[PDB]
This record gives sequence, C-alpha cells and structure tokens, in this order.
Amino acid sequence: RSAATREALITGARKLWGLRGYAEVGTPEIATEAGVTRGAMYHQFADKAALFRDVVEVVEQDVMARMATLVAASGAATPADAIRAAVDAWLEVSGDPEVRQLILLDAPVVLGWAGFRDVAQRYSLGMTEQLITEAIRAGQLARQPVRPLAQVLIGALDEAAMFIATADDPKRARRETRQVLRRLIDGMLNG
Amino acid sequence: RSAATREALITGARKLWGLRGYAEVGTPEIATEAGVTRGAMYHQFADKAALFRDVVEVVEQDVMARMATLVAASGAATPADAIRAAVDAWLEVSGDPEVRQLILLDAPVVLGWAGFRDVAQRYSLGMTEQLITEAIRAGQLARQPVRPLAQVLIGALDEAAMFIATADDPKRARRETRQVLRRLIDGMLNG
Ligand SMILES: O=C(CCC(F)(F)F)N1CCC2(CC1)CC(c1ccccc1)=NO2
Ligand SMILES: O=C(CCC(F)(F)F)N1CCC2(CC1)CC(c1ccccc1)=NO2
Repeated sequence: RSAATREALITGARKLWGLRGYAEVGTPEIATEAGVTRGAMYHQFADKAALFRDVVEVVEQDVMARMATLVAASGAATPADAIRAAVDAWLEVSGDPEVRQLILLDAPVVLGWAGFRDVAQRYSLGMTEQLITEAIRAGQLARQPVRPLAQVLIGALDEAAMFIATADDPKRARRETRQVLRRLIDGMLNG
Repeated sequence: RSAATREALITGARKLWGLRGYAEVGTPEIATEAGVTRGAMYHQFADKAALFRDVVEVVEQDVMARMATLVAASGAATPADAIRAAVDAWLEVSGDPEVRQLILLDAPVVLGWAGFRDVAQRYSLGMTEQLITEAIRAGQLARQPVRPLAQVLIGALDEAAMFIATADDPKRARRETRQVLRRLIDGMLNG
C-alpha cells in the first residue's frame, strides 16, 4: 500500500534520473510519472536525497546480480580467470548509461565520498573477498589478509570506471583503462 | 596588516580544526585564537567554508612538500625506488592526525565531491604522472598512456588512506595495506 507507492516512486526516479541526471528532475515530475500525489510522496520520502538513496540501493543490487551473471557465463576455469572476467564484467556494467549516470556521476555528489564508499563497500566487498579467497586457495595469488587487498582493488576499480565515465573519448579511455587494470591484476596473479 | 590577519586566521583554523574537526569549532573561537575581531575575519573570509578552502590549500601543499622530502631522503637512485618510497611517504603523511582530519574526513564533506576531487587532482596528478613518465623512460614500467595509470593508482592510494583512516586497528590496517600496495607495485615494476 505504502510499499506500492514506494516502488512506483523508486522505479520512476530511477528512470528519469537515469536519463537526465539527479540535478535535472524535480520530485513533482517524478510523482506525476509514478502516478502519485505530492502528499503521498512526501509521506514516503522527506526529500529528494532520501528518494535517491533508495534508488541507489536498487541500482547497486542489480549491478551485483548482473556481475554474478557475467562471471558465471564467462567460462572461467580458474580463480585467476574469474578475477579477469569480473574486471571485464564491471567495465561492461559500469558502461550501461543508467549505471554511469546514477552510480558513477550522481551518487558521489549526492551521498558524499564517505556515503558512496559505504554503499560500494556493502555491495562489493563480499564478492571481492570471495574471488580473492579462491585465487589464494588455488595458489594463484599470494597468501594475505583479504580485506585490505579487497579495499584497494575496489578503490582502483571504482576510480577506473569514473575515469571512463567522464573522459572526452570514452571508447579510448575504456580500452586503455582495461589494459591498465589487466597489468595491475596480472602483476599479483601467479602463473 | 590585513595580510597578517589572513595568515593568523588560516594558521588558527588549521590548528583547531586539525584537532577537533570542522564541525566542532566555530568562526568566533578561531577569531579569538588568532587575536582578531569578527569584522576583520569576515573581511578576509565571507564564511566558514571559505576559510576551510584556504586551510585545505595550505595543508595539501604541505602534504606535497612533505612527500618530496621523504622521497628525496629515501636515497632512491631509480624511478622504481622512488615509486616505492612515494607509496611509503603517502601512508606516512596520510597518518598525520591533522592530514587525516582535514583532508580525509572534513574536506570531502565541506567541499562536496566535485570540489574535493578537483583539489586532490591539482595536487596529486602532476607528481604521479611525473614518477610514471620516469619509470617508463628508464624501462622500469611498460610503455603506456600515463593518465589512465595515474588515475587508477591515485584511486587505489586515496582508498588505501581512507581505509586506514577509519579502521578499527589503524596500525594493523596501515601495515597490511602497505604490504598490499607493495605487492601491487612490485608486480608492475621491472626493478
Ligand atoms: O559495484 C561495484 C562498485 C559499485 C559502486 F557503487 F561503488 F560504484 N563494483 C566494483 C567492484 C567489483 C564489483 C562491481 C568487484 C570486482 C572485482 C574484480 C576483480 C577482482 C575482485 C573484485 N569488480 O567489480
Ligand atoms: O594528496 C594526495 C591525495 C589527496 C586526497 F585528497 F585525495 F586525499 N595524495 C595521494 C596520491 C599521491 C600524492 C598525495 C600520489 C602518490 C604516488 C605514489 C606512488 C606512485 C605514484 C604516486 N602518493 O600519493
């Protein structure tokens, strides 16, 4: 009931901000797109940023599900290959124009640096730790504490995507950044 | 005269916000600390955040000077060694409680994402590109476009420092993150 109003607001905001950016669409337009009144919207979300926070949750969940799907489909036969495929999967999902606009461009502004990292952490860490733990167990990555490596890799990957997202030639940035990420990955991976 | 008032406000704000955080010290207390009136302060800085921006400039300049000093003192004889020493120097300068409070914690909040990145870029990028260009010229790092590598390393290094700054056991986080960065560096450096 209130749940339905929330879902419709989230879906509408996600679509519209996905196309034009956070800064460019006001809450009244989103309400109308969702078919709810300003009163019903304000009951669910005190302000714009509160709606954005729930939009980021749904988008990041879908980012993580899409990553798992691409890693499972990549045909990686070793943990090392799976790490390589995960890097490609992120460059692929981060290039989706909605993910680019909402996560790479709008979320660092609206949530701050700490808020963005918090979101990135909660969604990304588990899978990152997992892939690391598996390469280690297979002897393909030197034995280490998992959390610090995970954190650095996440920071490097999030920054890679941002650099592609704002570059004048996205196509060249993506290719050159992929090479960079490859070398950095291949420098810690054994074989 | 008013120049002196500017310097004393910057020095006082830097010290006090360094110790207690931006949010915890008001402009009246900083005026008093510097021995100047509210009207002299307001003549130099329209508001609190304007003062903070100048504080960030002097602190980031000192971050960069202290990094150059640590790299020059390491006795690095090759570009590779200089990259190794620069990584250590950043973890060391990052861990200064004033740098931690003003740059890592307060600046993202007060400046906003775009403003903070802009500042971090202007102070970091030049030196990062330089050390990369030198390792390449020496044959110690594979020939590649400089900007993408620079940006990924910056993202990894900024995230390393953030993780140390907010970790439960900062001392263990620093040591383990340093090891991680060393492996990652040693994997790409030919020498
Ligand atoms: O969802 C995010 C970031 C979301 C954001 F909100 F911060 F933007 N990802 C980046 C990190 C991951 C997941 C996707 C993990 C990963 C990986 C690759 C190789 C070895 C270990 C982990 N690649 O991408
Ligand atoms: O000032 C900042 C960051 C400011 C922040 F606002 F983002 F926090 N620095 C981080 C990156 C640098 C310089 C200092 C670059 C560097 C290095 C080391 C090895 C090879 C290449 C570059 N070490 O630290």
